[PDB]
Amino acid sequence: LRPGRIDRKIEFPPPSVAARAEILRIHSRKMNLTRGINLRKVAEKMNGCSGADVKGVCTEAGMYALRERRIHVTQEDFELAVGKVMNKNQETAI
Amino acid sequence: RVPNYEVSEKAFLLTQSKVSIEQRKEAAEFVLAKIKEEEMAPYYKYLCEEYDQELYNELCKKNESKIKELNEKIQKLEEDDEGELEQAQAWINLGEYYAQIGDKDNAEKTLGKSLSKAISTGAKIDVMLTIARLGFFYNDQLYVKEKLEAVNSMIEKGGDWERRNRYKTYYGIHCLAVRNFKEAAKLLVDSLATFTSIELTSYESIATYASVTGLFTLERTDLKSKVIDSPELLSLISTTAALQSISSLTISLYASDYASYFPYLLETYANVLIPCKYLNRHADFFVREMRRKVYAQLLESYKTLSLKSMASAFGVSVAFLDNDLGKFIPNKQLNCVIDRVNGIVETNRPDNKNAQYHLLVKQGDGLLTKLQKYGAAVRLT
Amino acid sequence: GDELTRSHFNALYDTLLESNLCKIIEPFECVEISHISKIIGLDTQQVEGKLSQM
Amino acid sequence: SLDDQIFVCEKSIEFAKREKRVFLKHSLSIKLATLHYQKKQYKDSLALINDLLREFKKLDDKPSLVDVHLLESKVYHKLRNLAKSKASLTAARTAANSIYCPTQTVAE
Amino acid sequence: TKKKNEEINKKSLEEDDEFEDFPIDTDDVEVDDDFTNELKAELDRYKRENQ
Repeated sequence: LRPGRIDRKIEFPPPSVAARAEILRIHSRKMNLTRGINLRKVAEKMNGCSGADVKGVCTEAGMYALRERRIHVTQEDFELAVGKVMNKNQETAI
Repeated sequence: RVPNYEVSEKAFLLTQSKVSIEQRKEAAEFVLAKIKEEEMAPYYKYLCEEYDQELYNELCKKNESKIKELNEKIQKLEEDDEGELEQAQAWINLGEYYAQIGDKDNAEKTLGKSLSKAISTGAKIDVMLTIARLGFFYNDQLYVKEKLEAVNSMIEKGGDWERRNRYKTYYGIHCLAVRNFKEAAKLLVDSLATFTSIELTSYESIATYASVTGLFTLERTDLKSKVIDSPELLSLISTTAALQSISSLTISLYASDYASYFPYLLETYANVLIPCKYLNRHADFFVREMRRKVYAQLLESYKTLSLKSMASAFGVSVAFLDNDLGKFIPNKQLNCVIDRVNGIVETNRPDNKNAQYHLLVKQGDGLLTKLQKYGAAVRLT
Repeated sequence: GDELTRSHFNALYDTLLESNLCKIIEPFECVEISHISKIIGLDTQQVEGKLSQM
Repeated sequence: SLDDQIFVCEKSIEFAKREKRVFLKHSLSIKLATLHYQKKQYKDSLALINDLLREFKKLDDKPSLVDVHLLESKVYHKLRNLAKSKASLTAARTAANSIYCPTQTVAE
Repeated sequence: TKKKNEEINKKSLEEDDEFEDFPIDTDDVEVDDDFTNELKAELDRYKRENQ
């Protein structure tokens, strides 16, 4: 922590809401397409602090759809996925 | 795209004289308006024999209107700057019209140009499928087959999950179309679970097909789980007539009603197997199996039966039953004989040691011939 | 009047039938179906048909 | 009986969506699905819920719309698909996470 | 190119091919039992009623 001894220091900001949307997009393609495009709806709702939070939505969305055996990823699936994740984060960070 | 199948299915009932004259002419009323409306003369020429020149002036007008519209539209959108995408969409649009009049020849051309141009990867997969749809319209089995390979070539490169759902249903129809039902029953019931429809034949069709194919292929225990206790089929109830007839035949077999079983076979043949174009081919093939099945179960349960007990349960006479039984016995799926003299039906049903011996030795003969075949050539060389 | 009652009572029939049956076929081989029908208490014909399912 | 119930429901619903505003309206559609159910018209009842459902998810936060979700389960119970009686029981539960519901809503 | 002497000479003794002479001159076995069944059912039913 003498300066120019570690010659570069790099901070990564906490993600932007646009930055978030790009992460959300690509993992959804791996699953099945979000019907009625609700990829935006998540980003409008909250900005994550990390890419892990984003991943958590994905896994969960695909989990309600799994149970059902209906590959479709519906608005109903996304809405559950988000709130469930959102609670969890708050109960650690209070 | 959508109407092309609607027409032909109606037209089929008009074609056949097997159908009742009342039903025939119901179909005649319905189809006639749409011939004129969707301008269906190239396809209609075949069927008309097979069962106005205004239709044509209309064709040619339409041909030219629709033909010209679309032509100069592209001439417009070559100019207007976006060389990959807007020509592509305009070329698709020519093909939309071709597909409308049921001329597949001209469809292929315009959608060819569409493909050349490099556009959205999803879009291409949609086009390939549309060409495979035209194989169902003509109901040429050979047309559907070749095309569905091109679709399967691009699906997994595309890694589209969405149009991957469509693949199932289309490939259902190829295996349905063909005799071999072993691949068909699996495919068509999976598509009741996941339906994605973008310009696609009704959901009703899928129900009708699952039920038949369920019956033919599956054993007793798996029939209950997958067909009888299907939630979709039950939730949709029996609404349509075609669906209704097959449902009654299914319940009775499982509830082991024997009296109404044989009347439902007659019913199913009148109202399910013959209206369908794809399972018209397999009407004979389906029934022969199902009559063997009621018996095959019954003989499992009984060392001996009388002729009168066997016959009477079903509601057919002793003379009729005896005759039907000698037809089925040399295929060796019933493994029983009829003692004329004692009047009993004795059941051989061998699952002895000697039985299992036969099955492995027939596999070994197949391997024996091949060894000789490869060896003898290669030694001479 | 009770649909739910009627369904489980269809099942009961079969389960308690089995419990009876497992006892019956142990000390017998080639027992007359007339004799079996007395033990269970069911009709002769009715016995026949149920076993065909079992 | 049959006659009186259906006609009464018709006249009342019509009066109450062209005079009275959208609030009252979506309520009488719940009643109507319930009242169809008792006649054994279940196709009718399921389509009533479909008419509502999307526009009233937006609005779901009410105990009266928790009941829409309870009712859906029952529709699917009697048509004998227990995949989707199961699913809508779940739906009800999410909107009924607060356990502070009417005693009658809890009992159901 | 090695078998070719032999295959052509062999063929000559059959003479021609038969296969193209043929058009110039001129439920694999079973029959669909639904038709039969139809008739029979009617016939049963009568006797059954009057029994």
